[PDB]
Amino acid sequence: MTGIVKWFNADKGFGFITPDDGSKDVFVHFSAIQNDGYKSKDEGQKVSFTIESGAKAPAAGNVTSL
Amino acid sequence: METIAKHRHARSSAQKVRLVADLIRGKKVSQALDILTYTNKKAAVLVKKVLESAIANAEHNDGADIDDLKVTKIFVDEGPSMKRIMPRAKGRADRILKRTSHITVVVSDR
Amino acid sequence: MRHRKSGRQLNRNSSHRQAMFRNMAGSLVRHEIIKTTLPKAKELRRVVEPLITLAKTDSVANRRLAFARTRDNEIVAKLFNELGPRFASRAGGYTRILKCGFRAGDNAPMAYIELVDRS
Amino acid sequence: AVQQNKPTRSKRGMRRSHDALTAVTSLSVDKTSGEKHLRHHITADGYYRGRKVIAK
Amino acid sequence: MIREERLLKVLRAPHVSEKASTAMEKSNTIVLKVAKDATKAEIKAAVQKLFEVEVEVVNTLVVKGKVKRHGQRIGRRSDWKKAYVTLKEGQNLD
Amino acid sequence: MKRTFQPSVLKRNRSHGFRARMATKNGRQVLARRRAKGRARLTVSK
RNA sequence: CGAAGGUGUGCUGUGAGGCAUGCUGGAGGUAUCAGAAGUGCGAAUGCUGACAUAAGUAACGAUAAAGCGGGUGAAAAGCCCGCUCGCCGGAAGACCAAGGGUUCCUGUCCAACGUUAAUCGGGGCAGGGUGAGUCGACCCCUAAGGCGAGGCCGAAAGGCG
RNA sequence: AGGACCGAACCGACUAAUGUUGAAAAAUUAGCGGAUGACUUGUGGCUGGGGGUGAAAGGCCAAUCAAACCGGGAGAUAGCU
Ligand SMILES: [Mg+2]
Ligand SMILES: [Mg+2]
Ligand SMILES: [Mg+2]
Ligand SMILES: [Mg+2]
Ligand SMILES: [Mg+2]
Ligand SMILES: [Mg+2]
Ligand SMILES: [Mg+2]
Ligand SMILES: [Mg+2]
Ligand SMILES: [Mg+2]
Ligand SMILES: [Mg+2]
Ligand SMILES: [Mg+2]
Ligand SMILES: [Mg+2]
Ligand SMILES: [Mg+2]
Ligand SMILES: [Mg+2]
Ligand SMILES: [Mg+2]
Ligand SMILES: [Mg+2]
Ligand SMILES: [Mg+2]
Ligand SMILES: [Mg+2]
Ligand SMILES: [Mg+2]
Ligand SMILES: [Mg+2]
Ligand SMILES: [Mg+2]
Ligand SMILES: [Mg+2]
Ligand SMILES: [Mg+2]
Ligand SMILES: [Mg+2]
Ligand SMILES: [Mg+2]
Ligand SMILES: [Mg+2]
Ligand SMILES: [Mg+2]
Ligand SMILES: [Mg+2]
Ligand SMILES: [Mg+2]
Ligand SMILES: [Mg+2]
Ligand SMILES: [Mg+2]
Ligand SMILES: [Mg+2]
Ligand SMILES: [Mg+2]
Ligand SMILES: [Mg+2]
Ligand SMILES: [Mg+2]
Ligand SMILES: [Mg+2]
Ligand SMILES: [Mg+2]
Ligand SMILES: [Mg+2]
Ligand SMILES: [Mg+2]
Ligand SMILES: [Mg+2]
Ligand SMILES: [Mg+2]
Ligand SMILES: [Mg+2]
Ligand SMILES: [Mg+2]
Repeated sequence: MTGIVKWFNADKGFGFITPDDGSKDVFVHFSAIQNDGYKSKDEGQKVSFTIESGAKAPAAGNVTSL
Repeated sequence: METIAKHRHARSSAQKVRLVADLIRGKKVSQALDILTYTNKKAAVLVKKVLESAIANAEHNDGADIDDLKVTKIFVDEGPSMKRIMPRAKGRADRILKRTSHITVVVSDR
Repeated sequence: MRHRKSGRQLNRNSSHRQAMFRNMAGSLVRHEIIKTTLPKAKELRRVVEPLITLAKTDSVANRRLAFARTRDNEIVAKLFNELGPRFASRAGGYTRILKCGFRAGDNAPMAYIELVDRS
Repeated sequence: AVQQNKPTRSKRGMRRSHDALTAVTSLSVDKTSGEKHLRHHITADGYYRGRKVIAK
Repeated sequence: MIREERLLKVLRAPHVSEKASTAMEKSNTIVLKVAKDATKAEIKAAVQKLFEVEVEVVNTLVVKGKVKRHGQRIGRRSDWKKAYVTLKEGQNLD
Repeated sequence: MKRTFQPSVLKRNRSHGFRARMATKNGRQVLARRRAKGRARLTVSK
């Protein structure tokens, strides 16, 4: 709304607004936040999840191995 | 005198855009704009807005006559791929790719 | 296979098709021109044009039939008071399909279907 | 149900050989307004085969 | 007797708002931003002394601070306290 | 399904909170390890 | 008056290699003879990052269902208004506790998010909003149980009370 | 009256189909058993790893159990790949 007012003049009701904070490279920054956040996650996920693969084991690999 | 217009970081696949870009290679711009007008793909909206920008740049900055203009070079490059995580079953994660493009339209009197 | 058959399924069940063409026929009688898809317009001709041929003979029974088909007394009144004598001489073909391009959301081929004696 | 060797870019191009789009051949021209449209479609202004079928 | 120095440090600012203007013109109630540790008796004594005006009742509420993001760094604004001070009828204030 | 984390702040603070750590000897060693490592949130306690 | 590095070319040596030079690059490099090594990678279901492939394929998350007119807008299957249709109705309605913690309301924006578009949004940005002697907590009271002055016990820590 | 009967809530999980890179790291649909009792549920509490608890299947103890998890001894050892 006000980019980032370095400060907002209430004397009148305007604002001096320098920072690119909220710019599209800031938007790429939040993209990065979520980016590497999810990546760490993805890794830990396929870590803690893909465990219970039956891999033919519970009913076919079993009978094979006998 | 060649005139370039680019839509960098085009939010679209290069494969999906090259289908449209192969329709207007070497054509007159009035024919390429009518083809892109009556092509129903989204990439036709992108490459039409780029061809219109190349026409206006050739007219303003270069004095080129519009009836003599011709799409001499057009090519789509791969852009940066933003990457998102889509969850699948059993806790498995897949990293989808959200492709971008760099559309380039070169128009000239040649 | 679809040998010698008729009627479009339109990815709907039978009650949805019947209620959709009942609404669309009432909207076409109400406004005399609508913009829908070309398949729905082509299947709508087989709904609206029998209502007008029914509306050419203003009886109480035919008012009740048109009410059982449309379920709108305003539509039945416009059918028997205006479009009956308006189309009293035409041997069918009471409407017109005008293809109007492609819908932006799904590239669906759209069409304007209007009555003939509109303008 | 999955490959055993990586298919080449040659096979990829040969599979995409038929995925090319067909451009529209010729745009029909309205006889009254003189503007171009699809054959058997109405114009953007609402003309078709001369008459103004719908205002806008 | 509440000390005058505390009474000078209790009140922070008037609160401008559509609700504050409505309560001011209808219920004759001003809306003040006050110090967070300030109680109702300290507020009633401060308005009755520093403005020399008759307070009927004081209702208070605590405003929780919002969570903002300057750029991409997260941050949280301060909790502040809000007082609805109902003046008696006939009393007037700038 | 019913998953293993059904939160309750009272039980969270009685089990893992500050005074529950400071009560015993080994719990005080937990807070000494987190200060040496430099944790921002030293405990659960809000 | 163009270093390292990168990219070519030409020449040369039995080889690991070497030399010259064009372009880029724009500030360091280093002979010889000795010395010391984190000294040479294609493989280790090697580690980290990037990019392919399958492939523009599968899928787009309950088979409760949508149709039209008008509006806004750069643009409307999805937004708003309206008329119809359908669904729940011991719930798919309403009120709370626990839990979350501003997701509430208004204005504005559409990059990202939303499994499509989006003018819309629990999204971004700014502002506003929660008012109690009686509601609840706090508070008085205790249960299971916990802690526990002294105390008893125990190498110490500590255990019980 | 009833560890009585039929049957919703509620608790459970006998059969089939689907699904098996799922809507879901155990579920949905159609049926199914108990349903005033050795019932079920909320909140809080207690029992700690060769230990608990167990109408007893080596079952359960945070998606982990013929001895949990975390850190450390620790670069255990590996006549093996
Ligand atoms: Mg899951
Ligand atoms: Mg036929
Ligand atoms: Mg379909
Ligand atoms: Mg039926
Ligand atoms: Mg092989
Ligand atoms: Mg193909
Ligand atoms: Mg209060
Ligand atoms: Mg040079
Ligand atoms: Mg070099
Ligand atoms: Mg060089
Ligand atoms: Mg150096
Ligand atoms: Mg080495
Ligand atoms: Mg080797
Ligand atoms: Mg390797
Ligand atoms: Mg592909
Ligand atoms: Mg295939
Ligand atoms: Mg297929
Ligand atoms: Mg499909
Ligand atoms: Mg859906
Ligand atoms: Mg509409
Ligand atoms: Mg819809
Ligand atoms: Mg509506
Ligand atoms: Mg119903
Ligand atoms: Mg019912
Ligand atoms: Mg927020
Ligand atoms: Mg809202
Ligand atoms: Mg957009
Ligand atoms: Mg989108
Ligand atoms: Mg929001
Ligand atoms: Mg009390
Ligand atoms: Mg007490
Ligand atoms: Mg006691
Ligand atoms: Mg003692
Ligand atoms: Mg004790
Ligand atoms: Mg019984
Ligand atoms: Mg069942
Ligand atoms: Mg029973
Ligand atoms: Mg056994
Ligand atoms: Mg377990
Ligand atoms: Mg053990
Ligand atoms: Mg053991
Ligand atoms: Mg050792
Ligand atoms: Mg080892």
